[PDB]
Amino acid sequence: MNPYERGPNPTDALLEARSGPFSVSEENVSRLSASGFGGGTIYYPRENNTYGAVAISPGYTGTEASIAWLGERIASHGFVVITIDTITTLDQPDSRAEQLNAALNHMINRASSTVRSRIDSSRLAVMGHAMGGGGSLRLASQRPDLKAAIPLTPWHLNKNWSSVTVPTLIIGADLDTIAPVATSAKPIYNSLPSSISKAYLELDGATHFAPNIPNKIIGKYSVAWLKRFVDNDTRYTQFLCPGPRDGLFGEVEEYRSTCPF
Repeated sequence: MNPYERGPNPTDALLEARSGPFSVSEENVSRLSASGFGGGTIYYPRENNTYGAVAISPGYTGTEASIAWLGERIASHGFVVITIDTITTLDQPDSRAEQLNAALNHMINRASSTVRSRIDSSRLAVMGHAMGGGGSLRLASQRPDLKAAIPLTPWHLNKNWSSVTVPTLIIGADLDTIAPVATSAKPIYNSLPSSISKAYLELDGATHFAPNIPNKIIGKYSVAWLKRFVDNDTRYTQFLCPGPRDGLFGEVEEYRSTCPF
């Protein structure tokens, strides 16, 4: 009934594991094979199907290494993910939004036949850490044809993103001092239209750099979000709605959404 559904029926354990159910391979993208971004790496399911595609930017001073685990982990759940370097490491969010776009177009039009044939180019999503997350918001603002956006501990000069209609999961870190949620993640989140699918997830005991190491909360709810909105996969709705618990036994500091989806 839903032709975009991929992989087995999800469970907490399956979404929390270090790798998802899809066996993945890599395609190196060097700086000078890449037009409009700094190169990177494509992770793609070996299983010959079509999948949605994700571009992931790092933040200020950061490299591909800072986000690599997340691209691989997400690809292992049924997506073609590019994890990029930026033209320079000090690039600002709007240029990073352009690079996420250049990275999406590389995967669709420029990569090998192996990668291009595995992409449903109509079902695309962007993610970014920090300034990379502001990049995600800007491109989402400019490309309402995108299916999902996941800004991680995001920063942008502008926090008013009421122009975004792309389903957005804002992830914050409670101990973040580089992009405090008081001044960034939360103002950003509340700006997004109450009429779109959106969620706000704040990690507990998390610094700005929590997204830069394997984190099973980030991995779980990123995959759940991309599944629901890139694949329209309603098997994943129950993970987002009502969504993660706070408190002593729960897995998060705070969670808000526009559930039900």
